[PDB]
Amino acid sequence: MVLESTMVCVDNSEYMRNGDFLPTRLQAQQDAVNIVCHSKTRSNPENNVGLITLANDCEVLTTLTPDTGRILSKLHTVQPKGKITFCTGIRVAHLALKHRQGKNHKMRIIAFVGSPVEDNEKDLVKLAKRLKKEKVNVDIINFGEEEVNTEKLTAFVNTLNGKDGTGSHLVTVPPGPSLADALISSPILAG
Amino acid sequence: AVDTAEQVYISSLALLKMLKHGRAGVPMEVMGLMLGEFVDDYTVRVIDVFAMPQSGTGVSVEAVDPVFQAKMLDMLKQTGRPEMVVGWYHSHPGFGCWLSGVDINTQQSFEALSERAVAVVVDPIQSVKGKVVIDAFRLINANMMVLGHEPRQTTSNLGHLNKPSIQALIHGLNRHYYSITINYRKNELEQKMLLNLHKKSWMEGLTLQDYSEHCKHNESVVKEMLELAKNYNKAVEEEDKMTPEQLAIKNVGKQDPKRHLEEHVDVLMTSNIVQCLAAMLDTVVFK
Amino acid sequence: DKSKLKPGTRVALDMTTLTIMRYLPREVDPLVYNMSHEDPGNVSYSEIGGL
Amino acid sequence: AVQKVVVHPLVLLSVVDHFNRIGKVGNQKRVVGVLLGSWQKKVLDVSNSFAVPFDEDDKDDSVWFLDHDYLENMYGMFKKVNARERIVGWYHTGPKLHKNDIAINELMKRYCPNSVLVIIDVKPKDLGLPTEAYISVEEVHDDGTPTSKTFEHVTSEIGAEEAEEVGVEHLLRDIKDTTVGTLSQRITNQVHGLKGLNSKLLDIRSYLEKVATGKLPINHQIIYQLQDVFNLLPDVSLQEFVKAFYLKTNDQMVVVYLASLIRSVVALHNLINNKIANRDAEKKEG
Ligand SMILES: [Zn+2]
Repeated sequence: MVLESTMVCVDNSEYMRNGDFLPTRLQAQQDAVNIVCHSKTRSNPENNVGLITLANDCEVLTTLTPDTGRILSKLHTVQPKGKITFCTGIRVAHLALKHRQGKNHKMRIIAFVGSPVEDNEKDLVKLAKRLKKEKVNVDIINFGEEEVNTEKLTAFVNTLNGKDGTGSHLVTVPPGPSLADALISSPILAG
Repeated sequence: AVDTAEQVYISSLALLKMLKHGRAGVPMEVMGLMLGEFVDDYTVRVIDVFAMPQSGTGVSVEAVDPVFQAKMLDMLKQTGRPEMVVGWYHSHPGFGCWLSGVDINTQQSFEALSERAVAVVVDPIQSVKGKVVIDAFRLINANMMVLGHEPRQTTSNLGHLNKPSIQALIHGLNRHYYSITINYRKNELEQKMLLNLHKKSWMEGLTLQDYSEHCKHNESVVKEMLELAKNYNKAVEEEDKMTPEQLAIKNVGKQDPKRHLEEHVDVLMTSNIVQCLAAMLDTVVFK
Repeated sequence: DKSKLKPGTRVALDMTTLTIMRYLPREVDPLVYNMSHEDPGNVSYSEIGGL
Repeated sequence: AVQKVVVHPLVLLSVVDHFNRIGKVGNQKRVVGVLLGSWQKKVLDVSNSFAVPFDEDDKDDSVWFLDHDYLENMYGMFKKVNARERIVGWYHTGPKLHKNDIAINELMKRYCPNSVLVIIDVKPKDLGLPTEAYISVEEVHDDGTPTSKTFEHVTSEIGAEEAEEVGVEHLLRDIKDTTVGTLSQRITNQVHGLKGLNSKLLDIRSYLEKVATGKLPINHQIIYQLQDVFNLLPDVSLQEFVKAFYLKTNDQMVVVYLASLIRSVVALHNLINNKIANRDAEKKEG
């Protein structure tokens, strides 16, 4: 079918730890990842979904595999404790997608941020023009709590779909602990 | 047609993979694949070899498990570089090299896809230094045997250089398969970095070798060297006698002085000259 | 287990290459196996008398 | 804890072939792979290897990748073809000890406890043995950091095996200065061994480059050994070390005087066995 490789970047930072969302923040984002990796598998059997983090230690928790049983086994007692480090989060997200079996796939990443970021906006726009010369489209979806009216992420997606990119979006977080299934119902319906 | 100058270029890495897999599981006939880079009508090049696991107890070539190779063919494909299977091998343990009737059938299943898959036999037992026992083969059609026609249409004086063994000539050579002359692809990227790394003595000759016992060993030889010279004070005395060609047959029971007596002199020299010199370089260098 | 092939043991060989495949226990020579336990006779000391 | 390592020439060649198949990238790539083998009787053995896909961007050089699915199934195959063979650690191509090799080791210590690395050579030129290995040790100790960890080199050599010495000595065919007599030792350790001590003397000169000008950490634990080398420097020539030296020269050369005296009479006897075949042959044959 259409050639992509869906790569989710899960959020094991230390601000996603409370119990304001109804089951858990961890389980509600997990089953959201489950129904969208069921969305990317059943529309195209070639796509595999592994998970990466953007914490202090950007670990390959589960390897990029079409199995999800390792994903389901590690996300139980996953210990989401760590200072968020998004300035290395692009480089772990981009260089992973060059380690793939096919470079003819559409480079697509989703990114979950539920913690206050301490990046430089000048450093990301150097990474944004780095991604301009690398032709990468990433739809970042905001979870949890953050600086409201998300700071430095509007200017990054704007400098992501620049130079005739014009296809990316920025799904921001509503600061109310509602059920997050309908929150992500917009990327599963259209891009 | 073929010009009997087929000249199989192989490798430097595969031969070590061939002998290690052929020696560790020796008395059962083991096998594997040949993952090389195919070239023109004349030659063929096999650079990589991966080994295939067995099936059960018993000397056989049993069958290939295409579950294993299909996952293996795309294993290193995603990591290194693409290659293509150009042949296969097995290992006669202590025989030599031929195609048995069991060996020929699994060959004939492999020549169906490509007409140039090479059957390779290695023998990791009759090999010592300058012998690596080899001579890969390939089938000939038995259809041409009924015609009485001699194949392979010799256009160069390059094929009939090696002479086949008579034990392989008992088998299907030359009625079902043929030999192929091979050489080896060596290069300085590998040649120097295995020569200068194998036997390098570190600081051994800058020692004194057990200084009370070296002069003790300098009598452990000399004492029986006296009586071995008494034999040399004996065997020369029964000459001008029965025609010393007779002194060649007759001296196979008991020991002779003359060879044994020039033996220890080499031992009592290199043990002394090396140890006396190394003592006198330590005095200068160490203060 | 090359340490276990004591001089005296009974082993199995290969036919073709003639190498050792497997150590074996002792043999029990079926004349003696058919000498050991082929009697189901069930007579007792009650049947003997007089001695 | 580990005595020494034993490296076979298979795995030595099983890196350089991989360095050639990635040598087409041109710009920069280090060969990092998985090292397979055992260790028995406290001696580290190295038998087999392969290489894992790996990339590295120069800006923010703390982002590495090991495709562990490629690490799982290929070791799953190699355990299946050889249950005796197992993991022993890892390796990298090691020109100059790149920076990721402090936590590559900590990434994959969940397979081997003493996950040893191996530094190899791709451009062979030295007067020694260009195969390096370290070990992982950590310390809550003296001065540097609350979390401190630095590699320590364990001794390294190329071990042999009976099956591979057939193939190793077959692939050379170039030069092999065998026939160990009175002059094998003269060159393997008397020409070369004195120049062996050259680069060991010259190595502490390279540390000595910091007298007032070099790098900022100064000594603390480097000079207790260097204070001892000049202290344990050997005994001077005043004692009977003079006299007991001439004692053994007057003992070792006696055996040389006897043995050389023997060699003359032996070859003199061999002259007589050649005059028995000259004068007693010309009258008979002609
Ligand atoms: Zn065979």
